[PDB]
Amino acid sequence: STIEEQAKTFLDKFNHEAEDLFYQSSLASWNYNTNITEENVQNMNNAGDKWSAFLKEQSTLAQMYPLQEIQNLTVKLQLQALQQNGSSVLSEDKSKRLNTILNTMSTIYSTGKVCNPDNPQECLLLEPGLNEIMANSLDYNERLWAWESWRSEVGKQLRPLYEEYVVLKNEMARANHYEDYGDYWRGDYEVNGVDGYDYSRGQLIEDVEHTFEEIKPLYEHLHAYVRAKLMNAYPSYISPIGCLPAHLLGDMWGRFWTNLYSLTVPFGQKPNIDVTDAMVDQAWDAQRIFKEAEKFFVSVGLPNMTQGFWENSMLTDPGNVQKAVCHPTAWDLGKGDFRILMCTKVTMDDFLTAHHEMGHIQYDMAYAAQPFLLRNGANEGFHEAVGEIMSLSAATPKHLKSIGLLSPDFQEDNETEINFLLKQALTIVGTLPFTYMLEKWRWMVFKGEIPKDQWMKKWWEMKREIVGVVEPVPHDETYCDPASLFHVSNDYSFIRYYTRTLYQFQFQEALCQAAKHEGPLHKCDISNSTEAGQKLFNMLRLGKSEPWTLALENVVGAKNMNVRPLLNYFEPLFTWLKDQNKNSFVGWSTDWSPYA
Amino acid sequence: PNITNLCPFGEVFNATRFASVYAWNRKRISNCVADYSVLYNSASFSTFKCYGVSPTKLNDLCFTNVYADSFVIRGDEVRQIAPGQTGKIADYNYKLPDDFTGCVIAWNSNNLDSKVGGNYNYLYRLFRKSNLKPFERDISTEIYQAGSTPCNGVEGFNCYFPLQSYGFQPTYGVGYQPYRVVVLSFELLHAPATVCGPKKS
Ligand SMILES: *[C@@H]1O[C@H](CO)[C@@H](O)[C@H](O)[C@H]1NC(C)=O
Ligand SMILES: *[C@@H]1O[C@H](CO)[C@@H](O)[C@H](O)[C@H]1NC(C)=O
Ligand SMILES: *[C@@H]1O[C@H](CO)[C@@H](O)[C@H](O)[C@H]1NC(C)=O
Ligand SMILES: *[C@@H]1O[C@H](CO)[C@@H](O)[C@H](O)[C@H]1NC(C)=O
Ligand SMILES: *[C@@H]1O[C@H](CO)[C@@H](O)[C@H](O)[C@H]1NC(C)=O
Ligand SMILES: *[C@@H]1O[C@H](CO)[C@@H](O)[C@H](O)[C@H]1NC(C)=O
Ligand SMILES: *[C@@H]1O[C@H](CO)[C@@H](O)[C@H](O)[C@H]1NC(C)=O
Repeated sequence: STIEEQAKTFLDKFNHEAEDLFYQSSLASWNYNTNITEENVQNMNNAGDKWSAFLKEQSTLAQMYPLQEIQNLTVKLQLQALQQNGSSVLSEDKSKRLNTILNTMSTIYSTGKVCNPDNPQECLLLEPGLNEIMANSLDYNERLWAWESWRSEVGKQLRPLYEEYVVLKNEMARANHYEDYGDYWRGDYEVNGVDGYDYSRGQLIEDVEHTFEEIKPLYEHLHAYVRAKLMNAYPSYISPIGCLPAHLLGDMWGRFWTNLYSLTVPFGQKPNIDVTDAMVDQAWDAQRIFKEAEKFFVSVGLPNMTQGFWENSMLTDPGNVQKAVCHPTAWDLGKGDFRILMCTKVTMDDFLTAHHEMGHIQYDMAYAAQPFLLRNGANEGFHEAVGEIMSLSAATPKHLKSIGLLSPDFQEDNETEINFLLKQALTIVGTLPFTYMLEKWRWMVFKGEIPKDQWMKKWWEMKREIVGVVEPVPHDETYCDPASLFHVSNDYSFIRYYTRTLYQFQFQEALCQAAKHEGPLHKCDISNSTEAGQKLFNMLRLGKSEPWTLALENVVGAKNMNVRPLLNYFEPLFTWLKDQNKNSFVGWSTDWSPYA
Repeated sequence: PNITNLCPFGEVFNATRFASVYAWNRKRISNCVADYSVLYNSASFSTFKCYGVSPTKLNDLCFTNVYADSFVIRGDEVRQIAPGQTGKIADYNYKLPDDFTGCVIAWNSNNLDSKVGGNYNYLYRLFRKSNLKPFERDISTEIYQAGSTPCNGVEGFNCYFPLQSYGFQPTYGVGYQPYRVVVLSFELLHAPATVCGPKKS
């Protein structure tokens, strides 16, 4: 009869047939990931093509129902999600060119092999070995060689490709009634139609700048401390007044600073909280790791894992004969099938990763009651944030003492808290200016603020201004230095990490206030608290049915992303860094004072 | 006296194949001895919810006829086989009256009714113009008209085929795994009651 009833019946038919097609596709992808064989690749490709063609046909059918004659919010949300053209609005020649460009960038990044001139008999690919060289070497010219050679080869290959990519994506986005591709990416956080809880695409940039302005003093103090320690490590290269050299940050691009913990440790003489030896002494299997994670989730009141999870997940490396992807991934296959694919070792990192991925699984299980097209996070930030909060809670010394992995007579003094907080800052605080600068640069490129002949002059200028990192030697426009990273070269949004980082500490403060923790925020554990689990599960059960602002109201009581919980988390470290930076100079100069 | 001629519960519970919920099988059970303690004391049933009568007095009371309806549904849809419930199964597939006397027996059948490729031999009605009356069977395969336009027998836009297949797989969750449901309906009519319980010696 009415348009709304027609859309509801169409959505029922879509949900039922999409769930089965998505299951078949997901199972084919799982069979490829646990068994890398050519027939599995072919089956995966066939299932993916069927799924994509089905989504195209259903979107084409879905557009015939006008949005403004539907009043139910959930039905309108599913219809809005389905009615996106994607690349379908673009012409077939340009769509094929865009798909070819994306595939060839994926092959260039994945199969990019670079080695030293005059010694070309064997070469090293980035994923197998360049990571170890960037993370462990202490030689200035070796790291300079690796960094410049990889940006030379990858950037000189990817620069025309990226120039075509920006134009094609902008054409698709303006064909889809967006200002640019940056607006298309910012449309994930767009909330329309809810009174008071509306969020605009243009508000995201303003909120990111407003939060980063409060991030900036903590990052400046951390940068000054890291600069002083790197000056100790490398005596003459680093200037007291200038930016950090780009190739010395411990990773290939500067994404994380977590590989500088050895060089920049405050109290090396004091012990670490490493629990690897304790699990080795007690013979902890990977099954025991996941059972302890399940015990953590049942302690807070969340549902326990299904029988199908224990039967169908691969929690151990299969063997030499069978090949599998080593990356830890939680799979929501559909229809109540939840699995974890992780090559779990007996390490602290794998144990924390197990907590993180089981948090992903709990988030996936919670919105199983929702319709198929609403089975996602409210935004891209929440899905990662709910795993990161479990990673935060499990890493605490209280959790380790509670589960028996740490000695009950372990002395928790201020120095261990300072060095642990510094490690967490190098992982968490250090990625924030890089993430913000990268997303702001991509937004300005898509918006047309930066012309193609001035991309790199602005980019290094942005990096000196925001990240406080200087280029080793100047680069002209023949280089494509941003696209050497995985996310930008393969068409992925990058603001999810910034939003995830802020949502992580907002959720942590909300659950710790719920759990009646009476100390520092980093000393807080959310186990044994039913009310904290209930407050989490209220947001978890919604999925994408409700706006992310309303979900954030459900957890923290705020309608917007906030920066104060992060600053509260690192407040002991902030005072310690302010004490340690009395002699040194906080802040950097954008001039070429260290090296250029 | 010595009792023989038991009611055929082997051909209902232990059937090699069950019907779809849209075309649920109804077997009228008459003129035999119904031993209900065999069913109640079995550990193989997940749901044995009796409405309107208690299991303890089943082996004593006597009824004129017993209606055994058999079908397969999902795990999450077992709750809808009850008086007063709402859902796809209750509205469009199998409707129970509010004044229902009988028992709903359900058990997991992932072992038999699920294959690795997907078992699509079980169908359920997804759309109907109106809700079903109690104990009604709809086996019509006419195209559902959701819009003003005539369907003309072809599944196009706003016109959908009402019967949709379940895709049972052995790796599914417990809420999506196949459950075989047998509903026993007990009525007393003015005719001489012949389905009586076993008499102790
Ligand atoms: C992985 O693929 C090989 C190739 O045929 C197959 O023999 C093997 O059974 C597969 N592994 C599993 C666990 O099914
Ligand atoms: C929207 O539709 C759903 C069914 O998909 C229904 O359960 C819900 O109550 C509706 N909401 C409103 C406000 O009508
Ligand atoms: C998708 O593309 C078609 C083709 O031009 C257009 O008519 C339709 O409005 C587009 N959908 C949206 C939501 O813009
Ligand atoms: C999960 O919890 C329920 C209720 O406590 C229990 O019956 C079930 O056996 C548990 N699942 C597993 C796999 O232990
Ligand atoms: C730890 O506490 C002691 C006792 O007040 C103090 O002397 C020391 O400076 C503190 N160290 C740090 C790193 O805060
Ligand atoms: C949480 O509950 C479990 C079960 O009683 C207990 O073993 C554990 O010690 C508790 N956690 C804390 C921090 O007391
Ligand atoms: C049905 O099968 C089960 C399992 O083998 C068996 O124990 C039972 O006796 C059979 N018959 C009935 C009426 O349940």
